[PDB]
Amino acid sequence: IDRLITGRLQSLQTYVTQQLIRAAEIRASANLAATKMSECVLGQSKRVD
Amino acid sequence: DSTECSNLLLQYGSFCTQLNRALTGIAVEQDKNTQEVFAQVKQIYKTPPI
Repeated sequence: IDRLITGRLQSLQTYVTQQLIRAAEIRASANLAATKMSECVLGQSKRVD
Repeated sequence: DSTECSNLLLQYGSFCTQLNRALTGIAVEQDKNTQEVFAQVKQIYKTPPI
């Protein structure tokens, strides 16, 4: 049983670590979308492209 | 390239597949980074002779 506990516990730490890295990528995109909405919708940006 | 080891490594299931898939995503992204920086121009503009 201690092999199954070890494998499933290592599998679950693998999933949570992958989701932590994937969440940081999505947060970096949500900060860009909040910036785009503030400058482009609520204003008129002169920042090229 | 041992046979006997590979038949044990199979019993750990999807670990090896998702490592190859992770490094593949890292490798593909390096071309995207290079495209976004340099390929901002539609046509190859060329300087006059004078």
